Amino acid sequence: SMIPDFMSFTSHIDELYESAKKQSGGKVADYIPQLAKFSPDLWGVSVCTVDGQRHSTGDTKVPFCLQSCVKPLKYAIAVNDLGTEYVHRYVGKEPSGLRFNKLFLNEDDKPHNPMVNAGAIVVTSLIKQGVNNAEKFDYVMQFLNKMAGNEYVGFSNATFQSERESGDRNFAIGYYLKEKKCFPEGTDMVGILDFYFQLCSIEVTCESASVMAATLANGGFCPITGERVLSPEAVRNTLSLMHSCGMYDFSGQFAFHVGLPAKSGVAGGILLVVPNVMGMMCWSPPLDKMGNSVKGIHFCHDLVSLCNFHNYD
Amino acid sequence: SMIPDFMSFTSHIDELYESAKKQSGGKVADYIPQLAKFSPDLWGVSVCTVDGQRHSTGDTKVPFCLQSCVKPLKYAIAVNDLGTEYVHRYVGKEPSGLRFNKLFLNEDDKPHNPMVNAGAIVVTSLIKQGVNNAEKFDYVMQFLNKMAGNEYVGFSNATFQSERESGDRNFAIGYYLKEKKCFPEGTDMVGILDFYFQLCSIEVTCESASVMAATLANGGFCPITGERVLSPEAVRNTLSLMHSCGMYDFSGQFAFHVGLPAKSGVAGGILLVVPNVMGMMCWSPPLDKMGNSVKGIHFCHDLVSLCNFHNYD
Amino acid sequence: SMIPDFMSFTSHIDELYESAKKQSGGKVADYIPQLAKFSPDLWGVSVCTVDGQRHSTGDTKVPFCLQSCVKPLKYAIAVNDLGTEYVHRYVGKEPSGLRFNKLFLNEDDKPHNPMVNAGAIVVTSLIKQGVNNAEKFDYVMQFLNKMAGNEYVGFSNATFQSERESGDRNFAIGYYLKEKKCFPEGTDMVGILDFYFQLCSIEVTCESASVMAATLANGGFCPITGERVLSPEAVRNTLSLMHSCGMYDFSGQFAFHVGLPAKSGVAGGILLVVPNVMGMMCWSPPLDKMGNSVKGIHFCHDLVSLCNFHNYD
Amino acid sequence: SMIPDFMSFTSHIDELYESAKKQSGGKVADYIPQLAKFSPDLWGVSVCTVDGQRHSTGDTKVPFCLQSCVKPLKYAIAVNDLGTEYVHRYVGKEPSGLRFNKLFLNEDDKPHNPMVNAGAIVVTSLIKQGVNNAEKFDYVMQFLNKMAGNEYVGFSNATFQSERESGDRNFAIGYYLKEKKCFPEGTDMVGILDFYFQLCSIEVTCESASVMAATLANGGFCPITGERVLSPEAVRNTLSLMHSCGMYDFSGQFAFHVGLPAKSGVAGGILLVVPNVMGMMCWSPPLDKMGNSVKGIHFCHDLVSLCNFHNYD
Repeated sequence: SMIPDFMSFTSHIDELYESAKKQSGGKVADYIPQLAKFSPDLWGVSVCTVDGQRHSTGDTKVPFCLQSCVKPLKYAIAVNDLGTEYVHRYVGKEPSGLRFNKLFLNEDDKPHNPMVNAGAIVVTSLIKQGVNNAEKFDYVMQFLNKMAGNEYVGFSNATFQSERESGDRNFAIGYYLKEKKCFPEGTDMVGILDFYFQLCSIEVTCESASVMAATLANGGFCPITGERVLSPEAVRNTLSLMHSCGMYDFSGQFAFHVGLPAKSGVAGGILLVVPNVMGMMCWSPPLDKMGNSVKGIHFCHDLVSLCNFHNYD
Repeated sequence: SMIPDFMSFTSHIDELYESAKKQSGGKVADYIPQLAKFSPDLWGVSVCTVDGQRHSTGDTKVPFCLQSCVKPLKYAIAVNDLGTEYVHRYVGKEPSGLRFNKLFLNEDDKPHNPMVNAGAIVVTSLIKQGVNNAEKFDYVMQFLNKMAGNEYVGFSNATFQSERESGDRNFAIGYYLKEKKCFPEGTDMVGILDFYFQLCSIEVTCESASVMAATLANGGFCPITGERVLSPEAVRNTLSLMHSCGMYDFSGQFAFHVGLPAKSGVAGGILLVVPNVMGMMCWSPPLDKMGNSVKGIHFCHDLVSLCNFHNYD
Repeated sequence: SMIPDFMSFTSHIDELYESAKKQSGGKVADYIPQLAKFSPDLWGVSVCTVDGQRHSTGDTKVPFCLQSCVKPLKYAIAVNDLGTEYVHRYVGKEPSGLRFNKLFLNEDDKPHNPMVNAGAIVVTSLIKQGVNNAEKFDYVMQFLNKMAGNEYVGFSNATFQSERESGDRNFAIGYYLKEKKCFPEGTDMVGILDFYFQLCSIEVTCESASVMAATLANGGFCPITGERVLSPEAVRNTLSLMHSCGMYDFSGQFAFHVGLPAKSGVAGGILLVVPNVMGMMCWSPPLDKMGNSVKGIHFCHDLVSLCNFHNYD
Repeated sequence: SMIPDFMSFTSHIDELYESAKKQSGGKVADYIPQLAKFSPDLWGVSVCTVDGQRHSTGDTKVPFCLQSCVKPLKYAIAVNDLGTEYVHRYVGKEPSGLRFNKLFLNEDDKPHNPMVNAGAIVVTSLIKQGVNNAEKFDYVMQFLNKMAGNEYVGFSNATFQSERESGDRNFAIGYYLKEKKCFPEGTDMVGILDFYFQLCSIEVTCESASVMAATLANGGFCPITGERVLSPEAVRNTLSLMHSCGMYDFSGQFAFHVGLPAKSGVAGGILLVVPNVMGMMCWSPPLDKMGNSVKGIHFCHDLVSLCNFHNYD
């Protein structure tokens, strides 16, 4: 209970929101039309406490693609169904670059961690093995529905189509992983890439995503349904890797000044988690050099300076 | 209050201690005689809660050198006296290797972080500038006394003499930093290295060190004196960097499975901090390939599995 | 005229051949059946002087695939038809690893040199642009025929089929180059990879290949037909890059002790050139850790110690 | 005899000299006053054939420090007295960066090659072991006198004093090599650095240096005295490593377009060798980004385009 009075806190969220609104820097991702379309002025913040209390300000009901934000979510699912040991048999846990700047794999021929494309691609191949992509996709959709307490969870076919058609780097990664036997026996690599592109194209709203974050903040229990969605083990692992590998190269600076588990996405979203307190989703298309939403980064630094949510405060 | 009953908890510390005692692997550091001397069977664990409650088991009153364990301590001192902004003008905050495996500096010509020699060396040059080494040394000694609530804090002249005489790598680092203008204007580099070697040679006991850790766990207040020793800012920064850069290359695996701020030393010590709960010091000379005490690493993994102290539990 | 008496020299080639024959180390490449099939005892050496004088010893009429040996040949063709400036607009000239160990591209997003797969793949895309692969292939075949003075130049469909079906790393490279716009406008990357696999599957004999080498040693004139096949510019460039990037990581040790332009291949072949004197082809399936024929490497070191052919002798 | 008529050739050297004279780019090295002093307009070229025929144009009698130009010379001396095998027990032969950009040592803890500071420093420690620096210095001076056929060979005490006083990077290298046991048993590292600084401070003129180059071009025989100065083995090794590691990072581009053994120096000198034809020394203080004399680089590219001296022409 670091939030004795929700109303007053809500009032502070609005002030912070308003302050970050003045930050107009950054560039909206434009490698595909579906991302370039977005207005640089879209800005929204949704909060969902461990209690189930809600608060939204700004453009919180405009759908956008999770993109990389889906990474910790599918990682959580894999750990939930397969266990920590099995999953990390295929992907690493190291947050460092190590001496592996832009390398698809580490010295042991394993993706560095679940938060980079190579890792997410490997994780994607571990979920619900043995069924067609249609079934795998439905499986994860149901899962995301539970995390969001049945709130908005859609799909962008146009993003999926464009992401796949222009994802040369991901295909390069897919073939290299095949070279090094990084997938489980009998994996259809190209088929896995399709599933990966689809997952990146799943849509949410600031409001529904915040519930997803709140579930991770509530030990794996959806705050608005009470249902156990993810195992404690899955949640703890996800938060650890989000804390260390979730904000691209800004992770170091982010962990030092913000000290919270988070995962950004090229659509401008930032899934934020305040363990045992609340889940949050900040969204604003304009990204900085590192690929993180400018307004989002600003907002997070401000949230911690004001409410002292840093893990080591 | 995650420790409702101190006595019962104490009983669990003994069981864990006993279990790690069976782990006889590792090699006692032997690059200098002062470290080689130590018996591989020395093993002790001291606990000091935020309350001021104490508990020790094993060889908790045998002096040993902090060595790298002193790094977060002098970093805390620098931040306390100079502030976050000034200090990081000279040293980085990145926990990753990045693509800088064994490099003395990063692309901006700054040590990666305060937890590696190059960084500690730079930090050492920022403390109490303008006075002779004798005065700087006394200054830090008084400081460590306050952190330990006036408990055991000694000095090993033999270690200092040997460390300096055989520290070629540190001298190489010292000259490279001089090359790149990494020190404050007018710094006597060789004189700074002496101070650095001296600090690494400061002695403590598991019992006194645990109080130091408890001070960091108590927001900067010594649990057994009530005195404010370090600013909140200094404590938070220290814990962040300990969490990410304190266990050498094992940091990644350590953060994932243990999730606690810690700093190891070549003497076999591991300064452990459980934020808002307790401070700890585990000591056992035999080190693993990574340079961390074998019994210590084992003990830490066990402590978290049993008492659920992981930051994301 | 460093070979006043061809007969006596021929006698020395036989002694060297015989001496290398005792070197039974190495492993026959076995990533595909077409390479694993080969007997580790196959060993042949063919010489073709700038005069047109010939000499063969051992298994000099057994067909084998050029594999990487074709790299300097297609590079020569590209330079011959397009010129030095145009070609190096797409591929580098640096022989070093630089700090790019196993990276597909350098900092300027260009393959390091024509002698590594990424470079050969790019070079392949520059030759005879605008026609179907059938026409490109015939074009290069005619070219290789001229270099060999119409001697044996075949094709292994089985090798081509296997190389393509198991070439995941090359496909990874193909997609990454597409990512970075490394190909000429309108290139069909997958179609280029097919052409690349085909070229690697071209067959020769020690005898025909030696004529090809002799052509490079004769300023671009086929020693046994007198026809100008390659421009002087093309020949000089090819020899420079062969000297520095032709023997995989052994290039450094090879340039120092042998000092001759050469290109090895996974089939066990080593295209050797002694500028203004002769061309040679050594073949022996067993490769060393670096991927070079064991008997071949031995033979080359011996040839230089005996006849003083080192470029700086 | 690629120079049938020396007079006409001499006439071409003047035209090339004149053409490079128009190249006013570059920056005169200024890390120490002794180098900053030099006028950016100083420009001279001296030629000394294997015959003993001479030709100079420009500022060919103005003393300047060999600096890095002395590297292949002391390497030659070491090989001459100790043999190839012994010397490379301490230093590598690899020309590549490998993945060792700015690293003092390679994976085997050996300097990459004799042409970089770490290597030159190691080589310096192998020459005339067991005598004081005064004796070592005299020993090398006599040696350089023989290479220059007793022509100008001086010493800059001011450069030596400044180089040593500001050579922090070299001291960093010196301590790191000591860390890794890179020197022969019982080496006085600091004493070796003094000797190294002294050697870099040896002075020559374009005219005397060209004779030194001619000696290397004449298989180790001083063209103007007939005396055997260096063993054939020493000369061949020196030329190989000059060809691949003598022009700093420009080596790759230099080997491709110029194809001649060369070694540059921060004073603006470029020791050039045309095997079996002539030795040359180009000097012009203004250096390019890579650290090579601008006029010198231009002149070399021109010399090869006109007279076809490229090793593979």
